[PDB]
Order: sequence, then C-alpha cells, then structure tokens
Amino acid sequence: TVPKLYRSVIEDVINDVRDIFLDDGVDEQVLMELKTLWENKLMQSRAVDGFHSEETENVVVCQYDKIHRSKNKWKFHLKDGIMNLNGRDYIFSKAIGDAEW
DNA sequence: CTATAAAAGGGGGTGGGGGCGCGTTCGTCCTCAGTCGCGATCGAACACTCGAGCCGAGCAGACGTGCCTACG
Repeated sequence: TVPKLYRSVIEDVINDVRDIFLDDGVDEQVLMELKTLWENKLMQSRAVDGFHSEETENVVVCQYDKIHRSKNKWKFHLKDGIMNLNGRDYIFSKAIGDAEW
C-alpha cells in the first residue's frame, strides 16, 4: 500500500522533471543519478521494503476539515495523511479523532 | 485533578474636540471726466477833432424918389 504509491509518484515526478531539467540544460544521466541515489536513500532509511533494496518521534502529517471543541472534548476531522508509527509508515485519507484534554 | 465560568485587564476603534490653515469680503488705493481762474484778443460803443455849409449881422454903396437953390 505504501510502495505502490511511492513507485507511482516517483515515476510521475521523474517523467515530469525530465522536461524541467532538459529545459534547464543537463544530461539525462544526471536525471538517472537523481532517481538512482533517491532510491538509494529509500534503501538507507530502511523502513519500507521494495525494489532497489532487493536489487525522530512518531509524527503524523495530514490535512484537516474541521477541529471542533465542545468545551473539554476535541473532535478532529483529519484527511489525506502519512503516518510514521513504531518505525513503519502508513497512509490514510480520513480520520476522526476523539480527544480528552 | 480537570474543566468551566466569571471577572478583570488590556487593546483597539470610534467619536468628539481643538487647532491650524484655507477661504471670503469690505476698507483702502487709483484714475479721469467735468469744470474754475486768468491771460488774451475782439467787436461794439463812446469821446474828441475838423471841416463843409448855412445863417445872421455889419458895412459900403448904388439906383431910384422926393425936396431944395443959382441962372435966364
């Protein structure tokens, strides 16, 4: 669920930045060095298992719809987020958060 | 202990008042036509002169009538 999105968006940004670099004048081997060392760093971080491998706190970043406060109680309407928990990573697109302050 | 409510303090915004600067209007300046005083000449009248002409007086005389004497 995570490497599928990572492969799709890394090939998306590669096939978009091809014209960006060749309109800024550099060799295609420089583009290849970008993608190659970028997957080297995904090897180095050692959190998700994928392709180039076979060849600090818990932060959740996201977006919100509404944060509601009924006096003590908080209600979070979070959406489109990438969680990093227990070392590993997960994705979500919706989250309801009940919070006692 | 944590949450909610109420109270107090601080900050911001709006309104009012005061001060300063722009604006207005009449008292004070600025010509300019109509008229006064004086020389300046001009026309009308007035005083003086001078001669032309007429009139009266005056005087010498003539042209007559009457009135009176030496000669035939």
